[PDB]
Amino acid sequence: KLKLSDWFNPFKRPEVVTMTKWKAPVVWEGTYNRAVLDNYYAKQKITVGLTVFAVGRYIEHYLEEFLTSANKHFMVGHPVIFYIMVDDVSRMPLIELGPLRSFKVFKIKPEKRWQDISMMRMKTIGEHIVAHIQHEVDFLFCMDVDQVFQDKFGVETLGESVAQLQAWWYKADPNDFTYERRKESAAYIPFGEGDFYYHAAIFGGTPTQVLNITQECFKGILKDKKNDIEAQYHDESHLNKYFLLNKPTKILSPEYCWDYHIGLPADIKLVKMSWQTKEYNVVRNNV
Ligand SMILES: O=c1ccn([C@@H]2O[C@H](COP(=O)(O)OP(=O)(O)O)[C@@H](O)[C@H]2O)c(=O)[nH]1
Ligand SMILES: OC[C@H]1O[C@@H](O[C@H]2[C@H](O)[C@@H](O)[C@H](O)O[C@@H]2CO)[C@H](O)[C@@H](O)[C@H]1O
Ligand SMILES: [Mn+2]
Repeated sequence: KLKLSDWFNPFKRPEVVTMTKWKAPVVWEGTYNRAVLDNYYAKQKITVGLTVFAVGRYIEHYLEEFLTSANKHFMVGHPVIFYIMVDDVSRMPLIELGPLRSFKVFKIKPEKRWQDISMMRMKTIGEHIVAHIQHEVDFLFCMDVDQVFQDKFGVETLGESVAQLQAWWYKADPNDFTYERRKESAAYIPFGEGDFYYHAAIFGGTPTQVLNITQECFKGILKDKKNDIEAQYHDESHLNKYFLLNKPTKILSPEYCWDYHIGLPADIKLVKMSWQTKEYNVVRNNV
């Protein structure tokens, strides 16, 4: 029975987009009352899950930093379960976790192409939601491993379906978004359409919603394979088509997923997560 104005004040950030035409909040630093929400969610005794995949040398390059930072900054004050999907459990860094954190690790098959490693997450996440995550958590985030939490990433981010504004295009016009523009692809979005460009490095929602996001995305990924086409930005293209069709009930500002290569402009007030510098020459093994 949470009311949006109970926790969200768009007027605190008058200079950026804080509400979508479909009434979803865009959560920016300054607009959220975390104390109110912490109190609310704690009475509900929620648990929040976080999936992260590290296949190949992504493990050595990023997984420890990811997990160490998640331990420190993700949903502090609430039980969290980290779900770690790796192709080689023997390379799992087994960091010390803090109060209300715990984890479990799954061995997954390494797909041959990095593009398929990235896309197949959609299949695997849905399998895991059905098998166990739906029974374990109230909300789930699914995140890329190549990034680091920098400050509190808390219950202000929770909602039925949560999308991340991608850091380079948040002020852009839809016709500049890098949507899949080939009509042959399941992820196609025509010029003239589109609300935002969402980053596939972070998405979440309830287990039920995330199951639908991932299932729908993976259906498009498979469909494209049958049509001998691969979306230009892989699962991200599909995710953006998903969220065009099924609008997110919450969007996170680029503060929640920031690329410091851009610098730090005035709109980015408090960074909660930052991208790792890309290292494709080492961590990917195909073009
Ligand atoms: O070789 C692969 C490529 C991808 N990934 C996973 O898929 C995510 C998406 O790929 P990536 O981060 O490389 O895409 P980018 O953000 O650089 O476009 C990575 O963060 C990892 O979680 C992985 O573990 N190993
Ligand atoms: O297309 C989505 C894709 O974008 C990459 O980021 C790019 C950005 O799109 C581009 O404008 C800029 O010139 O370079 C950035 C990288 O240096 C992301 O890396 C990728 O993960 C997706 O978000
Ligand atoms: Mn990434």
